[PDB]
Amino acid sequence: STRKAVIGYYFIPTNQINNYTETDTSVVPFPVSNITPAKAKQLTHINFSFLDINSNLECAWDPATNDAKARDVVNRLTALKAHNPSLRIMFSIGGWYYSNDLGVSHANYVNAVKTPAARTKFAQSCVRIMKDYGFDGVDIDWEYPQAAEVDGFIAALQEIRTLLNQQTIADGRQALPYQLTIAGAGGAFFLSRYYSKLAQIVAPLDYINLMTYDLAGPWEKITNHQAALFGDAAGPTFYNALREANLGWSWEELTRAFPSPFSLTVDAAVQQHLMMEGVPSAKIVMGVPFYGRAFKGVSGGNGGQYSSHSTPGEDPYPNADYWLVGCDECVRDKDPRIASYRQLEQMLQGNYGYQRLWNDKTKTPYLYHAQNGLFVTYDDAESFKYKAKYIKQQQLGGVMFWHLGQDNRNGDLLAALDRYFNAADYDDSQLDMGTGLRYTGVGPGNLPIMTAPAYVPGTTYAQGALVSYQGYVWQTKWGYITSAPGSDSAWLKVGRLA
Ligand SMILES: C#CCO[C@@H]1[C@@H](C)[C@H](OC(=O)NCCNC(=N)NC(=O)NC)[C@@H](C)C(=O)O[C@H](CC)[C@@](C)(O)[C@@H]2OC(C)(C)O[C@H]([C@@H]2C)[C@H](C)C[C@@]1(C)O
Ligand SMILES: [Cl-]
Repeated sequence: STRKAVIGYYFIPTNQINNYTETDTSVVPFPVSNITPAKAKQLTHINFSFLDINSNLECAWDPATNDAKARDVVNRLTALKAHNPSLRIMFSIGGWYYSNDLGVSHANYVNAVKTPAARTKFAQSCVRIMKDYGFDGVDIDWEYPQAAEVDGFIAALQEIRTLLNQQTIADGRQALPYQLTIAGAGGAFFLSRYYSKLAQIVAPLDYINLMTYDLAGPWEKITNHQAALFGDAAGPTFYNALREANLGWSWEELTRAFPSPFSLTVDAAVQQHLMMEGVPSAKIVMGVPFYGRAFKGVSGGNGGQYSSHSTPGEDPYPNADYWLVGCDECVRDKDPRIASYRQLEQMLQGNYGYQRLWNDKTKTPYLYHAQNGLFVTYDDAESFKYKAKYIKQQQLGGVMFWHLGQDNRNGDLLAALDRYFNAADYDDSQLDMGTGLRYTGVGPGNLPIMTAPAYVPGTTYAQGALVSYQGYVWQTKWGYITSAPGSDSAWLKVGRLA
């Protein structure tokens, strides 16, 4: 029954706020008025982005922001709620630019969560901003707290939660209670910063919106799909950093949960969350990108997949060679490395030399430009069928995407997601999910259902024997074992009784 969340980022830069207008797309390419009533019904959340944490360690707009124009923009978004009583306008604190390890505001994030009093002041500023501008909830997109910061971050979220709950009571908003989300890591290297404390991070949240995209990029040496649903054995694999997380698990426990190397996929990130105890599937939201990543200097043979390449990683783009043929938005933005889905349709449709190819293991499309040696990894309405099917099958909370301004003009990507979850006449019972590589890790949070003969005292069990005892199915790690399962280190808990 429960409606899947559909969570769309709305991003607008400070200069566009300060010059806001709905009638000149050279000033504001994606005004609020582009979010029509029909789009509004298809969304459950819009994440307005981005606010920041200032040096006073409070949530704040960019100080260069014209406040009356900011209100007017936010008012336009909340007016959308008139077409859809389920819809929320969240706001988002952070983003890569403000909050990455080398970001301009980074130290503010670290300091805002550092002490009890700092957290109280920060938490209060969050709810005060929410109430003053008319937002429906708080999203945190710190990319990413690390190590020593994680306990502070967790405490900050717990405190925001309580303050949100007070506010919900004060405004009688039990029908649409104020909510708390974060944008979570969607790959294991960044996820490993807070993985051991994942249950604590998720507990105060309504959702954790996994950034299961940007899993490939110019910083990797080999081209790859940025959001492969499942793995391709011909593609690159990666060290599983999670096996070095401070978990206190045994060798066998670590090995069964964290195969290494592994395929960096959407399914991997999702399963890595489900493996942890106290992380419920309904709180897990799959991120998807409404943009492609482009690579140049690729050699042929497999459509530009898994190729070396010559794409600069530096920021800003180091020159004016805008080599993404047909991408007009790339010229406007002076960077050929990322193109909106909206632009990609146009590139494919014009005579620009791209073929649209399909990897049936990853269930994702890609563009290949054979003449110039270009490769583009992106998602479309077809890749979203498989992802939506996976969302229903794994009982996830829904879908998130970055970002709304990158859909095509008729918003076909958002309409597709809405249809795959909610349309009466859409049927995916026969959609084939393929033979791509699944992440097979098992941990305490996702033990499969199993049967086996009851454990018998006095019996000598060989290596690999399976018994049932006190709620679970257990496996001997070596032989010959006669101890009761769970009473020493010889037995591995591998499954649970119906
Ligand atoms: C959370 C995020 C991603 O931030 C984007 C920026 C940071 C954008 O990052 C992405 O779009 N990344 C895709 C993955 N998404 C995320 N990391 N996070 C995310 O989805 N959060 C929900 C990168 C590719 C970018 O365009 O950076 C340019 C220079 C390369 C940068 C940093 O100058 C910049 O340039 C513009 C295009 C003018 O945007 C601004 C920012 C100054 C804004 C502030 C950043 C933004 C929104 O474009
Ligand atoms: Cl609700």
